[PDB]
Amino acid sequence: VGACVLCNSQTSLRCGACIRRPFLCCKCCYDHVISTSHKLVLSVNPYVCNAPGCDVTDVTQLYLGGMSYYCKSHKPPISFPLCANGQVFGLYKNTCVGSDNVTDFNAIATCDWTNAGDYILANTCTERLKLFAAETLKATEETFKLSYGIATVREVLSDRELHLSWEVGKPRPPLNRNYVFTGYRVTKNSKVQIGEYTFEKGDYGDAVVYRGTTTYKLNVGDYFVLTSHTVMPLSAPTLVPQEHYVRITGLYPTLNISDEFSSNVANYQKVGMQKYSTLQGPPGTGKSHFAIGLALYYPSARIVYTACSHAAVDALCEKALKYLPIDKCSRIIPACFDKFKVNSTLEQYVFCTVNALPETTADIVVFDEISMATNYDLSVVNARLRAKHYVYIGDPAQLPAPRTLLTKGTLEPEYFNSVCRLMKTIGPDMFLGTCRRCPAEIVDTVSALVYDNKLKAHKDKSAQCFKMFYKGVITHDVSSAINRPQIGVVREFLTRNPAWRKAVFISPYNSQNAVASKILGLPTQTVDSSQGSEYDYVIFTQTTETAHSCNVNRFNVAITRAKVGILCIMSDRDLYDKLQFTSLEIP
Amino acid sequence: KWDLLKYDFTEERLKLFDRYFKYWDQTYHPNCVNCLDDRCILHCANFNVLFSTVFPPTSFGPLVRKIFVDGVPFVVSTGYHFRELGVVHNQDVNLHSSRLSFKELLVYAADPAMHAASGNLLLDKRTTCFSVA
Amino acid sequence: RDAAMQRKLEKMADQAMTQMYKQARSEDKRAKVTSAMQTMLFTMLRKLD
Ligand SMILES: [Zn+2]
Ligand SMILES: [Zn+2]
Ligand SMILES: [Zn+2]
Ligand SMILES: [Zn+2]
Repeated sequence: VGACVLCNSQTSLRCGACIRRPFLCCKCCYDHVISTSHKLVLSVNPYVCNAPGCDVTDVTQLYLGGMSYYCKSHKPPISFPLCANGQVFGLYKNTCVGSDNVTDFNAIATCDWTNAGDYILANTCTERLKLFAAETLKATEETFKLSYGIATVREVLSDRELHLSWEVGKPRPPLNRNYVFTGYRVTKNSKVQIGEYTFEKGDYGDAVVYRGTTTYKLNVGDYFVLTSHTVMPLSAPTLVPQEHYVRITGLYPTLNISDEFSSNVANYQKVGMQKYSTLQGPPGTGKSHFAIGLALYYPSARIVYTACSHAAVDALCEKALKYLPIDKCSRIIPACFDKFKVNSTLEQYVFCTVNALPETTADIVVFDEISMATNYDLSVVNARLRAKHYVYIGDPAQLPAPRTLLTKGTLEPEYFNSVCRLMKTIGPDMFLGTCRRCPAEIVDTVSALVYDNKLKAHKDKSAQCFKMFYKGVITHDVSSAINRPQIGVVREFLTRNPAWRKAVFISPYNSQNAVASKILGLPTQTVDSSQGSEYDYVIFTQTTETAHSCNVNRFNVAITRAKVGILCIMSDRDLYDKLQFTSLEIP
Repeated sequence: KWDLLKYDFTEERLKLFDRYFKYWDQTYHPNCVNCLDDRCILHCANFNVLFSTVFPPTSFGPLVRKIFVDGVPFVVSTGYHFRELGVVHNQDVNLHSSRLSFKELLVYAADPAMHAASGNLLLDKRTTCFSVA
Repeated sequence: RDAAMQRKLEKMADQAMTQMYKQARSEDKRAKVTSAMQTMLFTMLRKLD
């Protein structure tokens, strides 16, 4: 019973033919009604042929016959044409100013969410339209995922490899990154849960690696149910207008400019000079260092950090223990990291994932890894904070949020959401070119890649990265990556220098990494499971020449994790024939 | 001194009856629930209105118990214990419920279990009627 | 007949708008009551355990 999501006039109708039952002013409702077969309409009641037996729904053919909307079979003498006059008959039957930007709305009122233009528009409409677009989007993606397998756990092997079986004809789970199931432990008569656990692919056979939060254990019979949820209506905009102040309005600069903070201190002034700060970040290049430097920079404000999951907040809480003393910090866990006080926004510093963050209001929160951010969550934040400052961290050039229904076609990182969209309009306000991680080997060349050399050759020349010319004997059986000759070439290319016996194996699919750790003896890491993480000698196999392996940004954020040295066995040629590591052969 | 918790009281009732009105000539069945066509309810509601001036006037009235609205402790009146009609127990009772609708919401806000279970004890010296809360 | 039935259509439209407003207000106050009810209930509750 509120403003029509298309005309802002206040009304009381709901297109029960869309999934989100919005409000449509009589005019705009009329438009969308005709515009497809969005034919049911929900005001106070079901607009149906409530005429018994009859049930025909569309309004046009519906007929107010006395106190009940009728068809023709039952329609009384005096009756009434509801859908007519170009204006539906509904409450406030006058004050429906109507609108024209409805076509877009209608296609959105119906889209698949699959190809580009879908998301092109989803991220390019107006505010309220994109609000509701995203709402519907998540409705689609979720209800898509409901009829799949329950993981009845047996062979609880090792501390990683629950092995798992299933309910036979029902499981359809992929395994890398994080795929959350909630474990139910078989208890007397009902079912009590165990925690959320995400699972990897995992080396060797059915030994499926797992991971989640919750300090519980697992039991034989602990059946995991594929998680289920219901999206919630947003409200506050994705992005509230920016205002660059005439002061550090509310904040008080700093009495000490720490070296690790000083280069970022340069920024730490003008951040109080505007409501919120937009930043491009070279991967991990003192990102958490930037934030903590601003924290000790403004030691007065309730400074909140939020990211995707506890995994981007991993290094964050690390940097907290680094320089944010355990006093003025709160660490929060849902039902992972709670090193500080569980649940206290009443805190100088408050560390969280957007999901574990409820509504709040303070001064500054960091809003990070925006290459994985959505205007959905870009609203969820404003729909949870009114703090004096936000700050916007990440180059859209890094990765996507895993658009799992973005099928045919891709997306421009800008379109990953309106910040990313505007971050490709306005670029950075501030920046972390300080490659506090990689030597010049990676930095110079991978800056020539797409940053366009904007990464100063940071430290020195390690060079111990090997672009080894591979051809590509890569396999994927059912959904598991395996590549026996690249398995064995990353193997032997380690062998003719044995002492490298230290590195974790990294793969686009930790199934390729799985069977590698099944032939290597080396640990596992996704190319995805990357930021924060970084080993001295890190190996990666270009494996399958897919976009999930060979782009700029995927192995870009997985390429600045090279603190000293990388190996890469390239079935792929461009970055071989473009990027300038040490060129190496093929045992 | 009947211990404060004993609400049941039956074999007492029946024992008094068998020591005094033994040679009576139609069965007696304390809890009137077990009675048949009302007239047996009269012929046992008397004997209760008598045997009930011997038991103590605290263990008369509702019988509360603690439940859980989605993991949240409540106290609700699951029965009753009149002065005649013996003991009477609810029949559709249900612990551990998540979200409760309008109906039961209502029927909970009008039970004195919740009200007096959380109030200052009282003692009045102006009446004789046994105060409570 | 035009200037006949049309009167009926109009008056009946209007009475429909009336009753519909009424239904709406009814349900809305139902929402308010449910709210106040549960909140009194819980403010009573957390003083006893
Ligand atoms: Zn619709
Ligand atoms: Zn409208
Ligand atoms: Zn009909
Ligand atoms: Zn009887």
